[PDB]
Amino acid sequence: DPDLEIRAAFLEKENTALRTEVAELRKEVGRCKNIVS
Amino acid sequence: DPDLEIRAAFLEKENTALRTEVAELRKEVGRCKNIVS
Repeated sequence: DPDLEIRAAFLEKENTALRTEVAELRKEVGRCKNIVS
Repeated sequence: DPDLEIRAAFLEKENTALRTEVAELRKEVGRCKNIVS
């Protein structure tokens, strides 16, 4: 019964945070991929 | 009106998929961080 209205909202905030973390990590790997070639 | 039951579920699948992408990305960075030191 954990209020979907909330649950979903929570998931949204998590997801956006995640998509972000992935952004920064890709950037990081880009720099690494560059260092290598 | 986009059925929260659904929307939440969808977000969960997305979220897990993301957590995963982040996993692999971390691993990739570790390999890089190692190559550097």
